[PDB]
Amino acid sequence: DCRDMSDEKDCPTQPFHCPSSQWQCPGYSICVNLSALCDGVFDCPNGTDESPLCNQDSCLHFNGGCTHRCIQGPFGATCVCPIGYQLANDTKTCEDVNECDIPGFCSQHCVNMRGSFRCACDPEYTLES
Amino acid sequence: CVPSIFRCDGVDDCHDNSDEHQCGALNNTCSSSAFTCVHGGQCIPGQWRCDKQNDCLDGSDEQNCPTRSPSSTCPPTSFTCDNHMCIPKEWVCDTDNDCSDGSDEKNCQASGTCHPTQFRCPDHRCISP
Amino acid sequence: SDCPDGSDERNCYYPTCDQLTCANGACYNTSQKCDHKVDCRDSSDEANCTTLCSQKEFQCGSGEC
Ligand SMILES: *[C@@H]1O[C@H](CO)[C@@H](O)[C@H](O)[C@H]1NC(C)=O
Ligand SMILES: *[C@@H]1O[C@H](CO)[C@@H](O)[C@H](O)[C@H]1NC(C)=O
Ligand SMILES: *[C@@H]1O[C@H](CO)[C@@H](O)[C@H](O)[C@H]1NC(C)=O
Ligand SMILES: *[C@@H]1O[C@H](CO)[C@@H](O)[C@H](O)[C@H]1NC(C)=O
Ligand SMILES: *[C@@H]1O[C@H](CO)[C@@H](O)[C@H](O)[C@H]1NC(C)=O
Ligand SMILES: *[C@@H]1O[C@H](CO)[C@H](O)[C@H](O)[C@H]1NC(C)=O
Ligand SMILES: *[C@@H]1O[C@H](CO)[C@H](O)[C@H](O)[C@H]1NC(C)=O
Ligand SMILES: *[C@@H]1O[C@H](CO)[C@H](O)[C@H](O)[C@H]1NC(C)=O
Ligand SMILES: *[C@@H]1O[C@H](CO)[C@H](O)[C@H](O)[C@H]1NC(C)=O
Ligand SMILES: *[C@@H]1O[C@H](CO)[C@H](O)[C@H](O)[C@H]1NC(C)=O
Ligand SMILES: [Ca+2]
Ligand SMILES: [Ca+2]
Ligand SMILES: [Ca+2]
Ligand SMILES: [Ca+2]
Ligand SMILES: [Ca+2]
Ligand SMILES: [Ca+2]
Repeated sequence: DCRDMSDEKDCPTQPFHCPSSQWQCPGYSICVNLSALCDGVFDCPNGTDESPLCNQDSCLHFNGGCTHRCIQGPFGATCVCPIGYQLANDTKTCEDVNECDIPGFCSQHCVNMRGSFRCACDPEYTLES
Repeated sequence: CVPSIFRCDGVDDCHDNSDEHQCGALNNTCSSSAFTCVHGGQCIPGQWRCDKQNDCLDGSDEQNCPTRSPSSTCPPTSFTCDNHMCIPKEWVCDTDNDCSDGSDEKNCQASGTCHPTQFRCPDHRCISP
Repeated sequence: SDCPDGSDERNCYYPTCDQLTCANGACYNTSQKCDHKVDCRDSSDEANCTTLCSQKEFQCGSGEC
């Protein structure tokens, strides 16, 4: 509203929100690959990355309580969400990003699909590569 | 554990076939000149109804789609490119490489110069006398 | 094949049985499959019963970690 875009100069920010293909380190807003977890390297800043639970075999009791993938991360049961997906605040549930929600993701019509999207144009139009 | 969205989407994610065991709710009508998928009750454009790729979760689009003569050439109203891509003939000569190989533009005359009946300005523009 | 020339098994035929079978073609009762007793001479009964290795390890089809 303030034409210099300075009214919203102190507005809040979203979480560090590591990509679904990566993991986040508590207290520092830093990201490390999933491969880094449970490997013995101390990737996170103050040793937050490893615990002996890296062998507690939490996954087999019931897929960890997760829909797609379970990794025996430093905090026991940790879950992995595929590309194009996102993880709810419930540390277990994994959901599909509705890409159509962002305005202009594609030119005319957008249809959400599991971890993907498809787009369509009106009859006088066609779609490109 | 499966995300709540999947409970009613027509194809059971839980392999016990216990997702749509009691939901139903097929109460709405998709708009016309379009297609509603037999299971799950979703709306996708008419083009998706029968194309090499399946779209709805139920796959009912391609469940009932003929051979559609796969050996046939693309319609002659379009143009073909080196990478085995077919695009509308109007696109053959413009500013856009409508096919990744750029074989559409490759043949064009490469000159936006103005007719002698006009005047020429440096940035791709011509003006009447 | 206890003899390198195979002359132990070479002559005789084998008696028919069908409750449960072992990799070498030997038969054992149903309960025998997973009781931790080695019923199959080749241990093929117990081999598939339980996971033998931890998550730090990897498991090998031979019953090895
Ligand atoms: C994650 O892994 C990829 C592929 O091995 C590598 O290119 C990238 O640098 C890694 N990122 C981090 C933060 O370790
Ligand atoms: C650990 O935390 C301290 C503050 O308590 C910080 O100064 C330090 O840099 C951290 N360690 C690393 C490796 O960043
Ligand atoms: C976190 O879960 C609560 C319910 O426990 C929900 O109300 C809230 O919207 C969730 N947070 C976000 C950011 O979705
Ligand atoms: C199977 O059980 C019978 C008795 O019920 C016993 O005589 C036989 O030896 C058993 N078979 C084997 C391979 O131990
Ligand atoms: C026994 O276990 C091995 C290793 O998992 C597997 O290759 C084999 O097919 C199993 N055999 C039977 C009869 O289950
Ligand atoms: C953005 O907001 C989040 C909370 O939603 C955190 O406070 C984070 O530290 C903020 N980041 C910045 C750069 O202000
Ligand atoms: C259902 O869709 C049809 C066309 O298939 C019409 O648009 C109709 O008006 C719709 N009715 C409702 C109640 O959605
Ligand atoms: C393939 O489809 C064509 C029409 O598009 C003919 O109906 C043909 O008989 C079909 N053959 C098969 C095996 O489906
Ligand atoms: C294009 O396809 C048609 C059938 O639809 C004919 O087979 C025609 O011979 C083809 N043309 C070329 C050049 O291959
Ligand atoms: C520029 O375009 C004119 C017509 O606008 C003619 O096609 C002519 O061939 C061109 N001349 C040059 C110098 O390219
Ligand atoms: Ca590590
Ligand atoms: Ca999606
Ligand atoms: Ca379902
Ligand atoms: Ca389709
Ligand atoms: Ca073009
Ligand atoms: Ca036994």
